[PDB]
Amino acid sequence: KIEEGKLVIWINGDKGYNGLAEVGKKFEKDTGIKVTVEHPDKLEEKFPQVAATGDGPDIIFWAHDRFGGYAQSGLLAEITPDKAFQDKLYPFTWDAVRYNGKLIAYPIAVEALSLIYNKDLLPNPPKTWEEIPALDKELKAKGKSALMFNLQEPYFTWPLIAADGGYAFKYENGKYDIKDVGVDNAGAKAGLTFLVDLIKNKHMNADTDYSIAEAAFNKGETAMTINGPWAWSNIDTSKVNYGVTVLPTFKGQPSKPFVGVLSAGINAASPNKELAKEFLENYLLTDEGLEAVNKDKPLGAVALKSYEEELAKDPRIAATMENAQKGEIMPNIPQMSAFWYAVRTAVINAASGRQTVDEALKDAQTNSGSDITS
Amino acid sequence: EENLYFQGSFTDGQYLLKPCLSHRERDFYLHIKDDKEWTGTGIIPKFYGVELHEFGFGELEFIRMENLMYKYKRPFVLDLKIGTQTWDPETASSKMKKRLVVDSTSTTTSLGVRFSGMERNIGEEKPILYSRYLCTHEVNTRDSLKEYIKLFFNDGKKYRKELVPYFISQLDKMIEVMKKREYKMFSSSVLFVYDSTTTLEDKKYNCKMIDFAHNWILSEEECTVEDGFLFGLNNLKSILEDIENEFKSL
Repeated sequence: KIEEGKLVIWINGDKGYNGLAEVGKKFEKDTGIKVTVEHPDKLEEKFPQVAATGDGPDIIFWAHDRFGGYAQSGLLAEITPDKAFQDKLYPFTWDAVRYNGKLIAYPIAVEALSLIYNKDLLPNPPKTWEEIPALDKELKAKGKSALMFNLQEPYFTWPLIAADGGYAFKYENGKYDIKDVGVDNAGAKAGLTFLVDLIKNKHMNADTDYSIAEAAFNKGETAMTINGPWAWSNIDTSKVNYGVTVLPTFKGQPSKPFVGVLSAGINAASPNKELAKEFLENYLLTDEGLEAVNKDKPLGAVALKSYEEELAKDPRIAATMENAQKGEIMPNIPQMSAFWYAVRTAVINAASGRQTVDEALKDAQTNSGSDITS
Repeated sequence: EENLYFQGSFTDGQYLLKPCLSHRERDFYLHIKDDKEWTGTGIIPKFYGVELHEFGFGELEFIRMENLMYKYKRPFVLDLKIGTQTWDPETASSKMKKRLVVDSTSTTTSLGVRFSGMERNIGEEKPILYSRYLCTHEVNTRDSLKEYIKLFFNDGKKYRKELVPYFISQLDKMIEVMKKREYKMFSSSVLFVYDSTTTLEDKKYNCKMIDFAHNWILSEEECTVEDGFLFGLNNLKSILEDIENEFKSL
């Protein structure tokens, strides 16, 4: 029961929703079409529930991984940007919004982990993971640590695990092969082994989580952390002199973070699809549209080339895009939930010492292929 | 039922997370969690509790169970489905015809036990898997079932005849509990496992009743149809006794 002749947009409360509303007011001034931006609690849960009825927002904003499940249930309309429009956004961002061969959302922002370092403690941060043990030794003697980051969540630990050849599902032929999982190959074992040795050798603590690591870095206790652009404003409040840079290499190969793409999908039940396309292509995805949003709450890096080129004068943004391009788009397929469970479990079990790396990743291989259709 | 026991299950070190397809299995483990005849006798896997887990479509219910093959290097696995029928009062009429066929063409009707799948890890090769579908043509007599059970005890080099007494002792314990006729169990199994690297110093073998998705708690609910469970256990024991005698010449 979506009302015709208006646009209702759903976006999360930590985004620049007042900025997006200003873009909505500009749209209303030109078209006479009222745009209402809302930020309800747990909208990512509400949307699939409410959209199944055939009601809810015309446009929904969320990370692209979640939109695959939405498109599986047929809740998202196929978008129709012409060739000219597609050329305005970075090619890899379009790969992130493709599901069953069709485009199902407009890319808005690009997020990826980077190495965040304290310039005062470490003006020349390490280029390799291999030099961190020696660096920690030096820093401990001065009363600090080298590196603290969230070890509890595989999103944060995966970039090292994937570096020397680990992967989630083989991508080729425009398709993910869910029977070909790369969590238990030589590369994944090498990466996880290095991570566990860091703990064995007292350079990291197995129990370090998001909150502990963030507090420590922002208080000047540790020289480095690994985090995304969402974390920068807390560091800004802390008065630590920090930089953001390329992740360290492992065995001469780049760390490979998963790339998240904030995307705007169109409700398949919306009777305002043409209105939504005009809004998204010609109002939001312009320098002026993204600026309005960015001014309210920063987007980090963006998919729109023209505006990204302005933002990338900030080296933290340049770093984010660099790491993103060395990483991999996060797969959007249902089986990713099994993969995430698998890697989470394996890292905790290996890091705790109750399983060896080989034992833990053997179970990860099995778990990744578990038949999650209940 | 159609629902293979390990399908959708997760491994977490010494635990498995087993998805709840209905409440019957969960309710059974909760019902016996304080009963010594079940929990102190080593005849079912240890139960640790119910847990909710999100897998990208909403929270699913799982029960946390003992992983019977924890740290097994070369696993050997045999699943035998127990009972004289594998349907119950809740079985869909659309699925009834097939159950009736398979129950009679397999050894289910005649023995109350049938072959349900096997895995053998026979050195450094990929595992050899033996499908449940063998039961309706290749393992459809007492003699062939006995031969396939002997193959389970064949580690690739020798028959592990020293393990057979353990399996008989386990069946005896199951018989003693099931004599009380407090439950009806349809399509449940006895799982046989060992690690071929097992030694006297590191014992790695197990025999457990599993898969209680069609268990009826007779004190709480009526079920008039017979399961033939005790009949199945007795026939399985008889086969193991025959194997023990046949292995004496080794």
